[PDB]
Amino acid sequence: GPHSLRYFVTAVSRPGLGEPRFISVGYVDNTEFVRFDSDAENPRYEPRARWMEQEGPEYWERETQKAKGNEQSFRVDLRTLLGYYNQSKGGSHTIQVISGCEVGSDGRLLRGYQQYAYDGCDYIALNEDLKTWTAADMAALITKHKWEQAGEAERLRAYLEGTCVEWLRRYLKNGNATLLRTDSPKAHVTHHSRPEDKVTLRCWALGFYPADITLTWQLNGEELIQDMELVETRPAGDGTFQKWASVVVPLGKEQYYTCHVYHQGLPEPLTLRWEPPP
Amino acid sequence: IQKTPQIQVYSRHPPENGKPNILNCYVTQFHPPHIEIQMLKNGKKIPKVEMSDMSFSKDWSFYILAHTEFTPTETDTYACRVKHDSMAEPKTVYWDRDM
Amino acid sequence: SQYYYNSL
Repeated sequence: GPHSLRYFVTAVSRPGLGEPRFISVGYVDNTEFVRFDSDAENPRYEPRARWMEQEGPEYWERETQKAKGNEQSFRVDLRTLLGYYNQSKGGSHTIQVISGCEVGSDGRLLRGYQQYAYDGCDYIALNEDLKTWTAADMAALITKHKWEQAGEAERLRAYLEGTCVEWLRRYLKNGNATLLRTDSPKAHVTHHSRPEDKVTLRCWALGFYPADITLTWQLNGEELIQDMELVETRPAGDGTFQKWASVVVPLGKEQYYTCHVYHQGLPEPLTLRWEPPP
Repeated sequence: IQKTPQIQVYSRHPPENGKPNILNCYVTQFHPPHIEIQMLKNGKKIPKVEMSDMSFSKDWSFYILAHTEFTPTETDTYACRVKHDSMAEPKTVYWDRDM
Repeated sequence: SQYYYNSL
C-alpha cells in the first residue's frame, strides 16, 4: 500500500528568553523516526526508532548540518516576518512547516506537499502541480515573488519527486518489519447509573494501534448516530490508543444494544454488549 | 488569534484500587506552543510528572502528553491543571474513573 | 532526509 516521509518543523522566537527554538521531526508512514531540537546541549538529529540506529555517522552529520543551517535561517525568517507584518520585537512568534511525499504502492508520488504557517495560520503552500505557490495573505506574496524568481519550486519538486521518494525507500527497507505492526482493539462494555430509569453503556476500545477507529452503538441493526457521547481517540502512552462511545438506555433493556468496533486490524468488526460480572 | 487547549485526564490501564498505574493528561488543540501543565492529587501539585516532547497536527495546533505514576484509591482525587494564553484563568480537569 | 529550506 501507500507510504510517506514528512518533516514537521517549528521555530519559535522567545525575546528575553534566549535564541529561538528550532525543532525538526521526521515521520515515516506517520511514525516519528528522527528528531532535532535546538534546545539540547549539543543539538543533533537523533534516531527515534531503533531501525534508524543503522545509519552511519556521515548520515547524522549531513542531517544535523541541514538542521543547524535552517535553525539559523529560520531565526532570520522570524525577524523578516516581524517586518512583513509590522510587529514589535518583544512578542513570541511561530513558523511551522509540513514537508514531504506520499507514494503509492507502485512507487509513484501521490502527493507532495510544502505548507507553511505563521502564528498558526496558513502562510504559503506549494500547489498540487508542484510548480506554483498559494500565498494566504499579502506578506506571503513577498515570499512567493522571492521564490518564483529563485526557481524554488523546481528545487523543491526535485526533492519531493526524487530525494524524498528515494530516502523513503531506504527508510522503509530498514523499518518495514517494525512499521508493519498493527494492534487490534480489545473491547469491553461498562455500565453506569443515570438519574431515574436510565443507564449509561460505555463501549471501550483499548490497546489498538493505528489511531483510526470507529465505534457505533445499535438498537436492533440501526445505528444511534445521535445521543451518543464519545471521546477523541487518545494515546495510552505505551504506543497504543484508546477510545470510547457511550449511549443512554432504559434500565432493564441493556441487552437490546450492541457496540460495533471498526478498525483496520479487525478482519471483521467487533460485536459486543453489556454483560454483568461473572 | 489563539486556540484553547482541549484536555482529557485518564489512566493508561483500567483502574483498580491498590494497583500501580499511570495517569495521563492529554492536551491538544492549542496555539501558541507555550503551555504550563500540572497534575494534582487531592489539590496538591504532584512533583514527578513526565512530559512527552511536543508535536503538532496538520491544523497547526500543538499536542502533548503529561503523565505520572499513581496507585488509585477509592477516595483520592486527581486533576490536571493547564495554563495557556488562550484562557483568562488556568483550567482544572478532574479525573473520572469511568471516562 | 531533510529538505534544506529557502528563506522567507
